[PDB]
Amino acid sequence: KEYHIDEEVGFALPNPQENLPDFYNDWMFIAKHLPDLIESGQLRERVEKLNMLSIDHLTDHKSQRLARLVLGCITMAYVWGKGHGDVRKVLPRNIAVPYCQLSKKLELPPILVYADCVLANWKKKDPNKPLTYENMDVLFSFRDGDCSKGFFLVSLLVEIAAASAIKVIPTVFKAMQMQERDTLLKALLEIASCLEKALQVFHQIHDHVNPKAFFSVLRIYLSGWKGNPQLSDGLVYEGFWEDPKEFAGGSAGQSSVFQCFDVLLGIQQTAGGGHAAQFLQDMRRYMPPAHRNFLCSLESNPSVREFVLSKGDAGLREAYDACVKALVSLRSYHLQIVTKYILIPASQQPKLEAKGTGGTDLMNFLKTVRSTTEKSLLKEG
Ligand code: HEM
Ligand SMILES: N[C@@H](Cc1c[nH]c2ccccc12)C(=O)O
Ligand SMILES: OCCc1c[nH]c2ccccc12
Ligand SMILES: [C-]#N
Repeated sequence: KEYHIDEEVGFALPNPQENLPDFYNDWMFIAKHLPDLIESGQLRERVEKLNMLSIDHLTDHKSQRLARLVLGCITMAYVWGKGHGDVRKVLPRNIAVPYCQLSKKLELPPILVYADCVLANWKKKDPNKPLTYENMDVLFSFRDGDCSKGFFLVSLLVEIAAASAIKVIPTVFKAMQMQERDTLLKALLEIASCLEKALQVFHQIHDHVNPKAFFSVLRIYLSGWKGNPQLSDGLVYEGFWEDPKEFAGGSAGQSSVFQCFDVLLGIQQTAGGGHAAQFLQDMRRYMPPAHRNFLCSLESNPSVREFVLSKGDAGLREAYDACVKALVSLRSYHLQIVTKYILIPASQQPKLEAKGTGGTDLMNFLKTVRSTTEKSLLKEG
C-alpha cells in the first residue's frame, strides 16, 4: 500500500506547488508579502476586509496542501500579529470558514503543522542541481531576519537524510519473516548509518539560524493555542464552530520519520500513559492521513526488538544497538540545540517551567523521551 512516500525526499512533498490558481490571488498576495504587512501593522485590517472564497476550485493534492500553507501562515500572522502581547482571540468568517473546510477535507487541524511549514514550504533554485541548502529556498516567511529559510530547510534536510532508511524497512521485516540473519544485520546497520548521517546534517543549524532571532521573533509564529496562557480557552472560529477550540502549535513531534524509528525498533514512546507518551500520540492527528497510516502499519508488524533479543546473536544485537545509539545521539544533540536556542535566550529577556510551541514542559519532556531510548539499549542481552 502507498503512504505518499517518495524515493528521493521521503515524507516530504515531492517538488511542491509554488503558486495557487488565479482565483486565489487574494490569499497569495497577503502570504507572500507577510514580513512587510506585520512590520507596517496593517495585516489585521486586510484579513478582516477580505472576501469568503470557496475551496471548490482547488484542483489537486499539491494545490490543496499549498493552500493550507498559505492560509496557515496568514492565521499565525493574524493571531500573534506583531508578536508582543496584543492577540486576536477571534478569526474572521471570511478566512476561518474556508480554512476549516480545507482542514476537514485533508483530515488535518485548522492550525499550521509540520506538514505545512516544513514539508510543503520549500523550492529548489535549479532543478538539475541536487538537494542542498545553497540550492534550496523556502516559499513563505513570517518576518525579516527571523531565520525562516535556515530553520525550515535544515529541518527538511534532516527529514530527508533520515528518510533514506525508510526504503530499508521492507528489507527488515522480510528478513525476519524469511529467517535471514545476514540480511537483517546489513539492513539494521544501513538504518544506523542513515541516522548517523542525519546527525551530521543537523550540525548546519548553527550556520543558518540565529539563537536570539529564533526565540523572540520566529518562535511566537509557530506557537499554538493549546495549554497557552495568552489564549486560555483557545480560538473561536467564526461561522464554523460555536465555542473556542484548542489546537497545539507546530513541532517536529508532528514528523512521521522521527516517530517511525521509535516504532520500528520497539522503543515504546507512546506507551505508559505519561505526559510525554500523550503528546507524541496526539501529534499523529496533526500528521497527514497517509503518514498516520504508515506509523501503525509499522506497529502491525512483528517486533524487531523481540526478534533480536531471542536470537543470542552478538552481531545482531550490536547492529540493533547501533540504531538506538544513533537515536540517543540525535536526542542528546537536540537538547544541546534547546540550550542554545530556547534556554539561554530566555534568560536574556528583560522583566515557572518553560513551555514549547507544541505545548509541553520541554526539559522534562525531552529527557523522558531520551531516557526511554537509552533504556532500549540491549548491552549483550
Ligand atoms: C530551532 C531549533 C530547535 C528547537 C529550539 C527545538 C526545540 C524543541 C522542543 C521545545 C520540543 C518539545 C516539543 C514542543 O513542545 O514543541 C522539540 C521536540 C522535537 N524536536 Fe525539536 N527543536 C529544534 C529543532 C529540531 C530539529 C531541526 C529537529 C529534527 C529535524 C527536531 C526534532 C524534534 C523532535 C523529533 C521532537 C519530538 C520529541 C522527540 O522525539 O525527541 N527539532 N524540539
Ligand atoms: N518546538 C520548537 C519550534 C520548532 C522546532 N521545529 C519545528 C518544526 C515545525 C514547527 C515548529 C518547530 C520550539 O518550541 O521552539
Ligand atoms: O529529538 C531528536 C530528533 C530526532 C528524533 N528521532 C529522529 C530520527 C531521525 C532524525 C532526527 C530525530
Ligand atoms: C522541534 N520541535
